Order: sequence, then structure tokens, then C-alpha cells
Amino acid sequence: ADLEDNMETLNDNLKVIEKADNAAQVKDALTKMAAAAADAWSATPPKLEDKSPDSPEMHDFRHGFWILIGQIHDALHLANEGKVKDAQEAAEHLKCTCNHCHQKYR
Amino acid sequence: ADLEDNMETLNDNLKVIEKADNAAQVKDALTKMAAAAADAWSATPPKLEDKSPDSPEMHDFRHGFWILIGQIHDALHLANEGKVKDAQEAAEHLKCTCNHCHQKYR
Amino acid sequence: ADLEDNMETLNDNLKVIEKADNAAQVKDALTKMAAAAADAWSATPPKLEDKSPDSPEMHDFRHGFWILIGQIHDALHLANEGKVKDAQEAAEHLKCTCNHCHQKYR
Amino acid sequence: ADLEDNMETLNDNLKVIEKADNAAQVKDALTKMAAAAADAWSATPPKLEDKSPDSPEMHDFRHGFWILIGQIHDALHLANEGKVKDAQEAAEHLKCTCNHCHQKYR
Ligand code: HEC
Ligand code: HEC
Ligand code: HEC
Ligand code: HEC
Ligand SMILES: [Cl-]
Ligand SMILES: [Cl-]
Ligand SMILES: [Cl-]
Ligand SMILES: [Cl-]
Ligand SMILES: [Cl-]
Ligand SMILES: [Cl-]
Ligand SMILES: [Cl-]
Ligand SMILES: [Cl-]
Ligand SMILES: [Cl-]
Ligand SMILES: [Cl-]
Ligand SMILES: [Cl-]
Ligand SMILES: [Cl-]
Ligand SMILES: [Zn+2]
Ligand SMILES: [Zn+2]
Ligand SMILES: [Zn+2]
Ligand SMILES: [Zn+2]
Ligand SMILES: [Zn+2]
Ligand SMILES: [Zn+2]
Ligand SMILES: [Zn+2]
Ligand SMILES: [Zn+2]
Repeated sequence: ADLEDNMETLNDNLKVIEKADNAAQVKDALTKMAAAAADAWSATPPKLEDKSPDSPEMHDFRHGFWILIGQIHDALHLANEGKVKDAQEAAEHLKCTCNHCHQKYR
Repeated sequence: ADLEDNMETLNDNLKVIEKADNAAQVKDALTKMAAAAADAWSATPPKLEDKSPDSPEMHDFRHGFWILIGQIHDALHLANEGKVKDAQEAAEHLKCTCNHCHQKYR
Repeated sequence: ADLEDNMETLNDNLKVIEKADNAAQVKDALTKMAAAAADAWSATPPKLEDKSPDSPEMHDFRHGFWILIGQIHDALHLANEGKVKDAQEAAEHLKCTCNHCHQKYR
Repeated sequence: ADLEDNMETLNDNLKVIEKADNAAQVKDALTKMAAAAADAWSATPPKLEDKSPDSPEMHDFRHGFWILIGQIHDALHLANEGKVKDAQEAAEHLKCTCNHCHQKYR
């Protein structure tokens, strides 16, 4: 899918984790996020179209998605060990990877 | 020194790193931050006075300061290897430890 | 492929990185390692056959492979930025994930 | 104290954590280790006497001690939350910082 599509899958799903009553609402949401950042890894932002697919500025942009995946990964372990509030908090710490990518490439 | 004193040493010094023209302005600033978070480690917040000095909520609050110190530490290595922009960016990533402590204990 | 097959793909390829004269010998090798640990993630060790596929002892065993993948990942960035010795060193730091899995599950 | 003194405080205390029956034997030991690596931070190895106190090879050697301190730090939190086996395991993962310093500077 489209990048904006991915980003709007991430954002609308983080709200969901935040106002969640259910573990399986967090767990579900984080999986869609994981799959959206997986898709978004192989994707070129407006601000780096002119930069090479081997650009360091493109490596770093993709590794922002690599970090987000791992952060989401450890969040999914916590939801699966029953720690629903811990998970939501892991989920809230996503936003700093989110903003790191935005400030530097949006 | 007082906690608010420390926090207002941190904040007013992060602005300084952000609008900095000099390496030694970043390097200087980060050292005052380091020393302010060092002081603030041994300090009780309003919201945990009633909680024990061995409280897990007090351990975690102090370990927020432990993380910030290390983050500031790696920022000082970068300023000392000449990487002034890298440093400022390390400095900008402080804000997520900052907000993590605030959301949960301010 | 088989687990032992994977492990013997990892080991024989780490020797290769260590006595390497070429960047593309490190880079090549690390990719086979990456693919071998990817395969080995979805695999059951002798010592946990009786433990559930949702066992915490099986989660942790799989997350050992998750850590190794990321370690190998950052090793591949370094080989691709020209830092062939840095890479080999990243490669040498694999062995502690290697032994952590072995001591606890071999 | 002397570096060898520190190193022989670390080693003889890691054995102690490993064959420990008591939490306060782990907790005690890790504190002596912490204090020994604190001392050893401000210390020059034989192999870098000729290198500058601002050498990158001397920065990295000292930051090896910085990493070890944090590793020991998180080990002490676990001993203080009652997780005596977790602690011993944290303690066993020290050895890779230990060997990283040795291979490169002993
Ligand atoms: C890069 C590695 C990114 C990470 C990590 C995250 N985001 Fe992102 N985001 C990124 C870009 C390049 C853009 C701009 C898209 C455009 O072409 O305009 C965005 C944008 C958003 C948006 C707005 C979408 C739009 O219509 O402009 C949202 C709502 C958004 N991003 C959310 C978001 C969330 C919730 C993240 C983490 C959980 C996150 N982003 C990480 C690049 C990257
Ligand atoms: C805990 C581990 C904290 C970390 C890390 C940071 N801050 Fe903080 N901050 C903390 C508390 C408990 C408070 C409330 C103080 C009070 O008694 O009201 C604060 C407050 C601030 C403030 C406002 C001070 C005030 O007058 O209320 C600022 C400006 C501030 N903090 C800044 C700040 C910065 C810049 C940080 C990182 C670089 C940071 N804080 C981290 C607790 C903790
Ligand atoms: C688990 C998460 C592991 C990680 C990470 C690594 N290894 Fe491993 N290894 C693992 C198991 C369960 C076993 C036993 C296989 C058996 O059924 O006997 C092994 C074994 C090996 C072996 C020996 C293979 C054999 O014939 O017994 C080697 C040579 C080996 N492992 C190498 C290796 C290397 C080089 C690693 C990191 C780079 C590594 N392993 C990580 C489980 C896990
Ligand atoms: C550097 C950052 C180091 C870390 C981290 C650790 N060690 Fe070390 N160790 C270091 C040096 C430079 C030396 C050589 C001392 C000499 O002058 O010969 C050592 C040596 C040891 C020794 C042997 C002491 C001797 O008589 O030669 C031991 C037993 C030892 N180190 C143990 C040790 C342990 C247990 C560590 C982690 C828990 C560890 N070291 C880390 C430098 C560094
Ligand atoms: Cl991917
Ligand atoms: Cl990447
Ligand atoms: Cl899952
Ligand atoms: Cl301190
Ligand atoms: Cl702490
Ligand atoms: Cl300094
Ligand atoms: Cl996988
Ligand atoms: Cl996993
Ligand atoms: Cl690659
Ligand atoms: Cl120190
Ligand atoms: Cl250091
Ligand atoms: Cl202690
Ligand atoms: Zn990457
Ligand atoms: Zn950034
Ligand atoms: Zn701590
Ligand atoms: Zn938090
Ligand atoms: Zn995992
Ligand atoms: Zn282990
Ligand atoms: Zn350091
Ligand atoms: Zn090393």
C-alpha cells in the first residue's frame, strides 16, 4: 500500500491502542501497525525522490522504519504476556520514532 | 539544588543547544544538563512524597534520570568528536525521556 | 532448512567474516547468516519440543533469534557504508547472543 | 585503586555471583564490581600509555567501562526487585563487555 495509507494506518491505530479497553484491541492494532511499517520500509518519501535508493539519507529513513518495527515487536510480546498497560506505554514511546522521521523527512 | 531549579537548568539549556552556533555552546550546555540530572536523581517529586524511597514508582522515577544521564553522556562524546549537528540531534532525542518522566510523574 | 543446517550456516560464515580480506566476503557472509537466523526463528530446539509453541521459554528462544537478526542488520549497514573492520567487530559481538542461546537452550 | 586490583575485584566477584546461594551475596558483589569499574574508568592501560588522554582509543576504552557500569546498574535493580536468577544472568552477560575490552586493549 501507499505511504500516506501506511502512516494513516499507523496513526489511526495508535489512537486505538491509547483509548483501548481490550488487550486484543491493543494486540490487533499493533499488528496492523507492524504490517504498515513493513510496507512503508520499501517506499520513497517526497523529500528524497531525487536522492539515491542507496543514499545515506534514504538508508537512515528506512532504518527509522526498522527501529519502529522492533519497538512494535517488543510491544507485541508485552500484550502476549498479559501486560496490557505496559504495552500501551510501549505504544506511547513509538511517538519519538514517529517524530524523529517527521522532523527530518516530512 | 532544588528539582524545579534542575528542570529549569535542563530546559533553558536544551533551548541553548538547539539555537547554538558553537560546539562549545552545545558542549558547555550538555554538561550543565548532566550535572542537573545528577542532582535531580537524588530528589523526591510532589506526586511520590507519600511513596517509599524504595517504591518501584520511585525506582522508575530515578531510573528516568539514569537514562537521561546516559543519553546526555553519548551526546557529549559526539560534541567531543566534532559532530556538532549529531550532538544537537542527540540533544533533541532527550525530549522523549523528558516527556516520559512528565506524563508519568508531573 | 534444518536448525543444525542453520547453525552450521551461521558458524561456518562467522569464521569467514573473521578471516576476511574482502568487504563483499563480509557482506555476502552476513546475508547468509541473516537468512539462516530468519529460517531458524521458526524452529523448535530438542530441549523445548515438550514446551508449548506459546511457552515463555519458546518466546525467549525465538527472541534470541530476533536479537541476532538486528545485530546482523546493523552489521550489514556498516559493510555497506564501507566500514569493513567495524563490521567484522559487529560480527564478533554476535557470539554473545550465540552463547546466550546455547548456555540456556543447547 | 590499581587497575589489576580493579580487574581482580571484578573477576573474583563475578565467580561469587555465579556460585551464589544468597541475593545479598549477588547484591553485595555487584556493588564492589560497580565501585571497581568506577575506579577503573579513570585509569590508563599498558597498551595506551603512549596514546593521548583524549585519544579515540582511550575514549572507547573508558566507554567500555561506562557500558559495564550501566550493565551492572540494571543488574542491581533486578537483585533489588527480588529477581536473583535474572540478576545472575545479567551478571553472566557482563562477560561480553569484559572480553570486548580484553581482545581490543589487553
Ligand atoms: C519514517 C521512517 C517515518 C516513521 C518512523 C513514521 N513516519 Fe509518519 N510520516 C512519514 C512521512 C514521510 C510522512 C509524510 C507523508 C506525505 O507524503 O505527506 C509521514 C506522515 C505521517 C502522517 C500524515 C500523513 C499525511 O497525510 O501527510 C501521519 C498521520 C503519520 N505520519 C503518522 C505516523 C505515526 C503514528 C508514526 C508512528 C507510530 C509514524 N508516522 C512514524 C514518515 C515516517
Ligand atoms: C524525571 C525522571 C524527569 C526527567 C527525566 C525530566 N523531568 Fe522535567 N520535570 C520532572 C518533574 C517531576 C517536574 C515537575 C516539577 C514540579 O514540582 O512542578 C518536571 C518539570 C519540568 C519543568 C517545569 C518546572 C516547573 O516549574 O514546574 C521543566 C521546564 C522541565 N521539567 C524540563 C525538563 C527537560 C528539558 C528535560 C529533559 C531534557 C526533563 N525535564 C526531564 C521530572 C523529570
Ligand atoms: C537460539 C536463539 C540460538 C542462537 C541465537 C544461536 N544458536 Fe547456535 N545453536 C542453537 C541450538 C538450539 C543449537 C543446538 C543444535 C542441536 O540440535 O544440537 C545450536 C547449535 C549450534 C552449533 C552446533 C550444531 C550442532 O551440530 O550441534 C553451532 C556450530 C552453532 N549453534 C553456531 C551458532 C552461531 C555461530 C551463532 C551466532 C552467530 C549461534 N549459533 C546463535 C541455538 C542458537
Ligand atoms: C576495559 C574497558 C575493560 C573492561 C570492561 C574489563 N576489563 Fe578486565 N582487563 C582490562 C585490562 C586492560 C586488563 C589488563 C591488565 C594488565 O595490566 O595486565 C584486564 C585484565 C583483566 C584480568 C587479568 C588481570 C591481570 O593480572 O592481568 C582479569 C581477571 C579481568 N580483566 C577481569 C575482568 C572482568 C571479570 C570484567 C567484567 C566483569 C572485565 N575484566 C572487564 C580491561 C577491561
Ligand atoms: Cl523489512
Ligand atoms: Cl534499514
Ligand atoms: Cl503477534
Ligand atoms: Cl547518580
Ligand atoms: Cl536508578
Ligand atoms: Cl565532557
Ligand atoms: Cl522473522
Ligand atoms: Cl520473537
Ligand atoms: Cl544487505
Ligand atoms: Cl564515572
Ligand atoms: Cl566514557
Ligand atoms: Cl545498590
Ligand atoms: Zn536498517
Ligand atoms: Zn532525530
Ligand atoms: Zn537505575
Ligand atoms: Zn513512558
Ligand atoms: Zn521477539
Ligand atoms: Zn543469558
Ligand atoms: Zn562514554
Ligand atoms: Zn569489540
